[PDB]
Amino acid sequence: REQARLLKELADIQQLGVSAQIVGGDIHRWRGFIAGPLGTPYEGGHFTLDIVIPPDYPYNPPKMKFVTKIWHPNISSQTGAICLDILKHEWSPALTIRTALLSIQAMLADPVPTDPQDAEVAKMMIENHPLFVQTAKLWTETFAK
Amino acid sequence: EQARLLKELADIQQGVSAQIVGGDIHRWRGFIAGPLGTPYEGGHFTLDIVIPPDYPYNPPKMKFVTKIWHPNISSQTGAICLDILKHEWSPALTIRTALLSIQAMLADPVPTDPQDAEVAKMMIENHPLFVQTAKLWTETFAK
Repeated sequence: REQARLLKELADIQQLGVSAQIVGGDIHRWRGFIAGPLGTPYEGGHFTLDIVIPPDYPYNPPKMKFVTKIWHPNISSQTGAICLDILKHEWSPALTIRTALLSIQAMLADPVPTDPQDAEVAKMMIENHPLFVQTAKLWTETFAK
Repeated sequence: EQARLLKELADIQQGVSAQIVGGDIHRWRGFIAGPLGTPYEGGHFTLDIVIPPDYPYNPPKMKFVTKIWHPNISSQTGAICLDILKHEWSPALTIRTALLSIQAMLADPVPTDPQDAEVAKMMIENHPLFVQTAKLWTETFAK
């Protein structure tokens, strides 16, 4: 019943940007894939996420982090860690892993210096925004391509 | 706040639909087609939608205006009790997804946790009477 939900999520993700695979035969461990949105420094990039689905999913949210190196104020440049409202206080069992991936993809299209996971990336984006964009595009070409 | 509702309303209009009732953008009329292969097939159901001051943090309130015979909807008042509109609400959901969820509930009634005891009793003990009745009410109120 827990497995049935996770399998159908996987199927709908494929039937529908974003995608996902299970890892090592475990339906509680997935890899997410997200395309850099068009008109961002991430355009043309392909970003891999690690997805740990907790035992009491869907009541508890999945844990997601970037595996692919990315330069973004809301993603740790060092560890890939993120802090998304939808994976936190805005989570509900009515949502899906897909809506989380889409929401991460939207976050790539709308960087927020103001409330950041990476201090240094945020610092640069304030001091020198055109450099931030140059860095993000080079990181995309280098690590996501 | 207004911009969120105006965007949701547009997207909905661009199955299920809604429209503003008069001039209050916090009050909508919702519309749901009865699903195929169910007693509600061919029906058009109207809902009342009250969007509270503090939406999207507080869920919409919804009830059926159209009379309907369904164990999870009051036959008398049209009251519903949908998880998505309660403990499963999130600002990341939309009014459209609540409409879609209510539509799903039409395709899959749950007599074992009911909103109408009289309807759930009939569904349990006299299922063909339930289907017959639910279809008669679709024909009477929803067509």
